Amino acid sequence: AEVTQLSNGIVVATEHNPSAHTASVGVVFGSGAANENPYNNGVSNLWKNIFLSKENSAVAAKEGLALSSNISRDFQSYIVSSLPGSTDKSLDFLNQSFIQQKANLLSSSNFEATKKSVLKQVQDFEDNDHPNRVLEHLHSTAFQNTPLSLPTRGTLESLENLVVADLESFANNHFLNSNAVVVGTGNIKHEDLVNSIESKNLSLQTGTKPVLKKKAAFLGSEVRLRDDTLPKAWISLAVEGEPVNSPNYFVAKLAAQIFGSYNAFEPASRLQGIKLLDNIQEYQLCDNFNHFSLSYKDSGLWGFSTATRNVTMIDDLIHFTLKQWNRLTISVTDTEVERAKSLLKLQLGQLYESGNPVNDANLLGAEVLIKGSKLSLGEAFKKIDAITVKDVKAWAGKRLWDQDIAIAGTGQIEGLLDYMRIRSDMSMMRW
Amino acid sequence: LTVSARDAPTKISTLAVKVHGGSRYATKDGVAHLLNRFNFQNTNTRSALKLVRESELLGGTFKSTLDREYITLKATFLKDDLPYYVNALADVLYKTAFKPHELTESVLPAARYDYAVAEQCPVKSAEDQLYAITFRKGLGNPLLYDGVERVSLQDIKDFADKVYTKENLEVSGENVVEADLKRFVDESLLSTLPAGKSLVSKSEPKFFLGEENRVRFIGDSVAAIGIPVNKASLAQYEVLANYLTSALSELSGLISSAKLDKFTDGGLFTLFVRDQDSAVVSSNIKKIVADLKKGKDLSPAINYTKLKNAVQNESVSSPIELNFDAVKDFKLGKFNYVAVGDVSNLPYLDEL
Amino acid sequence: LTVSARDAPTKISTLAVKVHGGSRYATKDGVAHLLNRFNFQNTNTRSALKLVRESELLGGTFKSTLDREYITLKATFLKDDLPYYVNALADVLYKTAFKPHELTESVLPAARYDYAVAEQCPVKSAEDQLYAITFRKGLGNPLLYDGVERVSLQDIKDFADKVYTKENLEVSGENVVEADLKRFVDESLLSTLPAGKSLVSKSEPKFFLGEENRVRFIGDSVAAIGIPVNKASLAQYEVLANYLTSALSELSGLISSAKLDKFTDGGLFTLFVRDQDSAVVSSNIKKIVADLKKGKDLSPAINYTKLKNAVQNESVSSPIELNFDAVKDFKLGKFNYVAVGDVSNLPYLDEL
Amino acid sequence: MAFRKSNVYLSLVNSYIIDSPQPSSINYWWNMGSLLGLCLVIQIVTGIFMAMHYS
Amino acid sequence: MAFRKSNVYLSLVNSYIIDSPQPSSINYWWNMGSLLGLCLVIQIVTGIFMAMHYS
Amino acid sequence: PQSFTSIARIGDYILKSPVLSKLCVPVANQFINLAGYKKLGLKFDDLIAEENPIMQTALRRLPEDESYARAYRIIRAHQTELTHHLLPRNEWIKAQEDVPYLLPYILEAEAAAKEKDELDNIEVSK
Amino acid sequence: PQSFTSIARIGDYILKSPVLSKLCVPVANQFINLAGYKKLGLKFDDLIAEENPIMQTALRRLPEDESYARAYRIIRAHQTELTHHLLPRNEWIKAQEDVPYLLPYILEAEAAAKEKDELDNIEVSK
Ligand SMILES: CCCCCCCCCCC(=O)OC[C@H](COP(=O)(O)OC[C@H](O)COP(=O)(O)OC[C@@H](COC(=O)CC)OC(=O)CCC)OC(=O)CCCCCCCC
Ligand SMILES: CCCCCCCCCCC(=O)OC[C@H](COP(=O)(O)OC[C@H](O)COP(=O)(O)OC[C@@H](COC(=O)CC)OC(=O)CCC)OC(=O)CCCCCCCC
Ligand code: HEM
Ligand code: HEM
Ligand SMILES: CCCCCCCCCCCCCCC(=O)OCCCOP(=O)(O)OC[C@@H](O)COP(=O)(O)OCCCOC(C)=O
Ligand SMILES: CCCCCCCCCCCCCCC(=O)O[C@H](COC(=O)CCCCCCCCCCCC)COP(=O)(O)O
Ligand SMILES: CCCCCCCCCCCCCCC(=O)O[C@H](COC(=O)CCCCCCCCCCCC)COP(=O)(O)O
Ligand SMILES: CCCCCCCCCCCCCCCCCC(=O)O[C@H](COC(=O)CCCCCC)COP(=O)(O)OCCN
Ligand SMILES: CCCCCCCCCCCCCCCCCC(=O)O[C@H](COC(=O)CCCCCC)COP(=O)(O)OCCN
Ligand SMILES: CCCCCCCCCCCO[C@@H]1O[C@H](CO)[C@@H](O[C@H]2O[C@H](CO)[C@@H](O)[C@H](O)[C@H]2O)[C@H](O)[C@H]1O
Repeated sequence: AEVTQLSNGIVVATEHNPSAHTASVGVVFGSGAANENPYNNGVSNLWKNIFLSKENSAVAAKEGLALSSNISRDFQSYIVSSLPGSTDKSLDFLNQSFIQQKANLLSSSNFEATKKSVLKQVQDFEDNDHPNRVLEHLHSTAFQNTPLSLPTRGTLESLENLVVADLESFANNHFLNSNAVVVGTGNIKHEDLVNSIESKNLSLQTGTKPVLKKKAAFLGSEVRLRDDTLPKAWISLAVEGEPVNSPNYFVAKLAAQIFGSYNAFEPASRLQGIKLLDNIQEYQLCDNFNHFSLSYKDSGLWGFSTATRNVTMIDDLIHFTLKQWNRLTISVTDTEVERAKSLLKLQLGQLYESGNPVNDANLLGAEVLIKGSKLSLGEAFKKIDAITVKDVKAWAGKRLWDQDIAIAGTGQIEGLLDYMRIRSDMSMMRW
Repeated sequence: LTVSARDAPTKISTLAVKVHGGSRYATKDGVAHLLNRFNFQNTNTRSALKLVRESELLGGTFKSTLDREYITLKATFLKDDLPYYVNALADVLYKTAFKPHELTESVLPAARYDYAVAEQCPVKSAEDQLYAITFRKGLGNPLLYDGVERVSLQDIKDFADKVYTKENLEVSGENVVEADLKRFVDESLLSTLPAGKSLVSKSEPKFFLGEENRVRFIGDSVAAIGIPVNKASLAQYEVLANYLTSALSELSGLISSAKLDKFTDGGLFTLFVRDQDSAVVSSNIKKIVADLKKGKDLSPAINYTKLKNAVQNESVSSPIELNFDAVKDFKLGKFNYVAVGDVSNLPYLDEL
Repeated sequence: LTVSARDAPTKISTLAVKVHGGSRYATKDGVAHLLNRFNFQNTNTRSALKLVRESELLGGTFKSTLDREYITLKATFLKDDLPYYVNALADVLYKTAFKPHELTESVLPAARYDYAVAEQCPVKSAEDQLYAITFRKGLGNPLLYDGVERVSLQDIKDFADKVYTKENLEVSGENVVEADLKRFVDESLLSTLPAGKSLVSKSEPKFFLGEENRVRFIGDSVAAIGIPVNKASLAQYEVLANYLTSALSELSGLISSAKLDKFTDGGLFTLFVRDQDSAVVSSNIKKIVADLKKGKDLSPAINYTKLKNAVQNESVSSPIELNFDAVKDFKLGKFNYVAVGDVSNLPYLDEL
Repeated sequence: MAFRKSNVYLSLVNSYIIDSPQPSSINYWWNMGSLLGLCLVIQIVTGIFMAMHYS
Repeated sequence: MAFRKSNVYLSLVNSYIIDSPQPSSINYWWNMGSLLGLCLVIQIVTGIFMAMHYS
Repeated sequence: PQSFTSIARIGDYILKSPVLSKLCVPVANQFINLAGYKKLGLKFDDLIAEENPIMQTALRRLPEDESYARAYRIIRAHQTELTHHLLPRNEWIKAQEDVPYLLPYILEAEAAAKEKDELDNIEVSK
Repeated sequence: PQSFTSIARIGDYILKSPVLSKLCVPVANQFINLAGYKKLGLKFDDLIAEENPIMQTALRRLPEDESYARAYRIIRAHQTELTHHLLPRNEWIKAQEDVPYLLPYILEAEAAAKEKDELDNIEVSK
């Protein structure tokens, strides 16, 4: 159990998994939505879709290859999956997609058709995916006029104004060697991959460095998208959280696990050791909720999202939740912290020990881009077990107690009270 | 009482107790679903509440899944806690309380939730329909409980007796040491369970062809075709499903979904065309059928399907298909058809 | 513009304006139902409220009825007030306001009610199904509006334009002096209506046989059979319907309902078996079909049918009268079948 | 629900002076009512205390 | 609805004194509360009228 | 209190009279501009007191698109009012946009209510 | 507010002891007969104050047929009380009929509630 990483101009990172019956090879760039501007916003999502374009997918399918691409805020990935014995065929495809060619996919017919498809996907997301649309607006308001505020899929306005030149322009500025990491996961040998890459010459294409921008900043604020025609109220609320590599990265995740997630329709979900559940189940304040600790390069967001049909009691839902958060600073119990440790280990285990090579490729690539390595699950578990009640209290005392919040909501949110009533609940009266 | 387990130096492990008690074996419409929902409720010695609270403390979660073939009780947890989870799953099969209040307060409401969700998805209704007209009683049984046929507490208990037997289940473990798993299973109440019969049928199921059923529904329209497939003919249908949903086929952009449901005694190929506009569904389905009837070469999709069939690593008792290296051509013969939605403006089987 | 009437020395008279705009002619699912519900709402010169208050003081009521073939506007009043009702009915066809608020506030809710009432009656569900699988698009159109196919205000107005024409309606009167009726009809706006074209098909409708549809439903189970009949075979199915429902048949206690729906271009014979117990429905339908395949002598039911057919008749537009004398035997050939309810435990067309 | 809403007495206080939905645009002229309540309290309290010494 | 239920003031009267659902079996001991209300009224009224002549 | 049927009757009479129209309309135009509701982004019909059956009937019948638009103007007007400012000149409602969008719904509701009252109190002359 | 779990624990201890049983049961029998609830057509379990979460859970779980019967006994008892009479002797609840039909539902709810409270306050000994 270990992760190897070598360099020679191109940084190669692999993670051999014997129990895997497939392999994934790809490139992860250290640039995402947070590297775009308001006007070209969605250009990365455009790249993802042309990579997954029918023409390109057909070539890959003929060789028994499957394509994957993920657009995030800090990173961007392009992965090719195949049987363990066809790892060579994956690299040949990857070489043709970035090095050998970089304008064949950008033909008028392919660009227009792809652009038309993403425009449809984004319009759909905006009209129908309320919980995710609300979470995207949380980022938009929390980090407004800052890089982290840009939605990963882009916006309809900027998307429809995008032309091939914008794609090429972005590719030239970000699809660079110094901003990339070739990853290999599943059944793969570090030596085989590093030698197959080193097999080809390609050395002249490099040297260039990506563009620099402004620093992400949190701003207490809110964006309300009331829609009385929707059957529920969907809201996300959060404070400034922890960036990746923060000394409190795990404490923040443990705190989120204390309140966790809930589904009113699942019998076992209603039996969880979460004190908040005693307050919200009596009058059934919501259908579901999920606490999170989103971490990025420059900042993060700690809070929760919830959906409810109880439109006349939203004030109680928010009040009880925030009152529980108050407890992290003054009265969180030893048992609550212990329960959270166990569940945090379980979530981390399921995230990192998945049987999916593409998931591992994304995780490996993203982590080696930020810290030049991937923290072992063993060392993560040890940090988690070391977290104390005092640690949680010190963290909440600086991050939660009487701190600004960002709020986003859509649907029947008339019952969601004004900003100050919510903001006041971030603390309690004391003597 | 089969026991298998693949090991790994991981920190997380999964345990699965697969019981041949899916909807195909349901004595009454929906009983398999209700039993699935009863799993993890109170046992004679431990309440559902204590199970959840205890499992959270040591770091583990439980779930019971229902499909046409099985009722799978799964546990995901920290590796070293294996014995606890083996006994927990065993206690469910051997001694669930089955209290009347649990049926009314938790089971029925949860099953209503599942139905309500599925009820709004026309493709799931179309799939249920496809199974019903192609197989009828048995494999064609409804997956979920919709209450058309009343199911009592006793019916649920009777089905548990009929399905929870040593000969009707397989224990599987991932990232688990087989030696220990076998030892723990032998010490658990699993071995104390009665050794009934394996409900698995060896012979091929009776099927029907050229069948059609139409269902009015408010929402998206769906036209679907179902084809019963032989045990030996299932490899060519697997490649067909992947081919039809890949960039290798010109009609992939016309189909919402296509797949092959595989069982030990055969399978069912299903293809769905879904859209809010009935005219679009009509044109798409007509084009798909006409194209498939003309036939096509599935050879180019061989290496691709091999990769896709392999991405199912989580499955332990997976049906091996070395038959891939023999598939080439496909020509659409007889099939079954179901229209759901704006039925008055959807094609009839006669027109295809 | 056919105008006929039968007089009598009574206090009460009835007036009907039969329009060939029933569900069989519905352009979109439920539009005939919606138009039927729109009748007697506001006209351009008189509100629905004034019409009601005015006719109450006079001593009369209005009603609009819908069936597979007609949309019938009927008035029942005190004899001497005939001209008022002639003009009232004429105003409806010529100048109903069709205000958007009337659709939302009165028409849609009223149609929603009609649907909910029928929705809980499985034989009516089975009957719609029988008409659907036998004739499809034409006479197979759903009787009521259920919302699967969106129907706008404009669609309703379009249907009115299509069906409210002089060549497409017949005016009837009972206990009314014909001479005066014709005069009032000519003076009314009924004569100013566009002389369109009769929608009545003179040829025989396309039909299907050996078709079946199964519908899951909570409540009583129902097994029904539908048989398309020619204009010539009409009389034999009339006596059959009455025979199977009379004390002359030893299977009348096994059937819930049996009838022959007569149209100018043919008809549909329907037989329904209904019960809360699906086992009873199964037994009965299987026996009914077995005995009908064995052949039956309908001769003894001839005089009974002449009596029953005579009582059923009242409208001045009844089908083929003298045709009964030649009926003799009957043997069930091909037919259509529908199962509604506990479908998983109901017979299939196969075993019939 | 919150105690201010469930309690029989506090629910009145809550409906009248805590959660009462007010039009966002009411101006300072809408402050006179609270002033009248204050006046009544001032009068009754000073009056009672003076009554103790009045003949 | 009836005015006694619709009107803002009458509704309270109706709620407490007219439509108030009473257990069918309460005996005469449950009449003391109304008597206490009567007593308070008697005291306040006689008191005020006497206050007019008191120093 | 004064019905819109009555306001229209008097108003139409002034409008259809070349003499009165030339004498009254200019005064009315200045009255409206001095009113200042358009400076808050409002149309006159947005100003009608709605707490009565006629107006509730009218507002319920108002098509969705216009209803959403009215909601926005009212909300924006409240926000502008509470800040003690007027909207920027370019956001003011133009005279061409100050249309009686609700009036026809109001007149229809009033006519129906008037007829119901008449029918409820009709006398029979035997 | 003494729990039924506590009551049963003490009572069972008395019933299981031949000495205490022969000494207490007779006095208890006399106490019950003097209580007179059976003369109003009531069973002891009908007398339990129900305005608490445990009792509401118990009553909700009580099977329908028994719930309807309990309802009748309560109504009939109120009617008899207001008329200041006792029921006819033949309608009195017989000793054999004075069964603890609700007790098992009550004990079950109390046990579950007790466990939840213990689990909500569990301490972890590392
Ligand atoms: C007199 C003996 C009885 C004593 C009782 C006194 C109680 C006060 C009565 C006065 C009153 O009700 O006036 C209301 C009138 C309406 O105002 P508006 O809602 O449109 O305000 C918008 C404001 O800028 C928001 O502004 P903001 O809230 O930010 O601060 C407002 C202002 C409020 O001052 C007051 O307390 C009221 C005068 O504070 C200041 O900036 C003052 C700096 C020293 O306020 C005004 O704007 C004044 C207009 C002339 C009224 C003259 C009074 C006739 C006698
Ligand atoms: C000085 C300050 C007090 C002055 C005002 C006090 C007035 C009321 C106080 C007495 C009281 O509340 O006693 C209630 C007690 C309960 O009775 P229950 O509900 O079980 O009745 C069934 C009844 O036959 C229904 O009978 P029914 O309604 O048909 O008529 C009842 C009777 C009522 O009389 C009264 O005024 C009430 C006491 O009318 C008559 O027929 C009497 C003919 C002269 O009635 C009794 O049986 C009295 C028990 C004596 C204890 C008194 C102790 C006081 C120190
Ligand atoms: C609605 C509230 C009240 C109003 C409007 C009111 C008004 C007045 C006025 C105008 C005077 C004459 C003040 C002067 O010129 O010296 C006065 C005097 C007095 N009031 Fe009140 N009053 C109120 C309530 C009360 C109450 C509740 C008491 C209780 C006994 C009270 C006790 C007195 C006394 C003792 C005086 C005489 C001393 C003095 O002149 O200030 N008042 N009140
Ligand atoms: C709950 C209400 C009241 C109670 C319990 C109460 C009680 C009493 C008592 C026990 C006395 C002495 C009676 C005696 O032995 O002579 C008294 C006297 C008096 N009370 Fe009250 N009282 C009440 C309300 C009032 C009110 C509201 C006033 C209004 C000012 C008032 C004015 C007087 C006066 C003037 C006297 C002196 C004359 C007398 O002795 O009767 N009382 N009260
Ligand atoms: C800015 C100022 C701040 C300074 C603070 C000092 C000012 C004090 C604030 C508290 C003011 C409350 C005054 C209103 C009041 O007591 O009347 C309540 C009438 C109840 O009527 P409702 O609002 O329709 O409520 C609901 C009730 O009608 C339902 O009936 P039920 O369940 O029987 O409950 C009934 C109340 C009964 O009491 C009365 C007398 O009404
Ligand atoms: C009879 C009625 C007449 C008066 C009408 C006017 C109403 C004014 C009442 C003021 C109550 C303010 C409470 C604030 C609160 O609870 O928020 C508390 C905070 O309170 C404070 O910080 C103290 C502010 C000082 C209050 C000044 C007292 C006013 C002097 C009395 C004048 C009236 C005689 C919750 O605060 P948080 O939202 O940040 O968590
Ligand atoms: C604050 C004081 C507390 C006292 C509580 C006592 C409550 C009794 C109040 C009596 C109101 C009766 C109203 C009946 C009614 O409206 O029904 C009216 C009929 O009223 C009558 O016939 C008159 C009855 C005369 C009762 C005398 C009143 C006694 C005054 C002394 C009470 C001092 C407190 C409707 O009757 P109907 O239902 O047959 O159509
Ligand atoms: C002219 C005035 C007429 C009065 C109009 C009524 C206006 C109400 C305004 C009063 C504000 C004061 C409320 C404080 C009390 C709230 C706490 C409470 O009710 O706790 C109570 C207990 O209260 C007591 O024991 C004494 C209350 C005496 C209050 C005397 C001022 C708890 O009540 P709980 O809601 O928890 O329900 C109990 C479970 N069955
Ligand atoms: C602690 C203080 C006392 C607590 C207050 C609550 C108890 C109130 C009991 C008083 C009984 C008296 C009620 C009579 C008033 C009912 C009629 C009414 O409200 O008509 C009112 C008009 O009232 C007035 O103009 C003056 C009322 C002054 C009353 C002075 C005592 C009509 O109101 P309306 O309900 O018809 O509103 C129309 C809804 N479409
Ligand atoms: C009405 C007659 C006159 C009475 C006297 C006036 C009353 C004054 C009360 C003053 C302060 O009461 C005090 O208020 C502050 C908020 O301002 C509370 O603070 C609370 O919220 C603030 C945020 O706004 C947090 O920073 C703080 O950590 C938290 O404890 C504090 O815990 C409470 O103790």
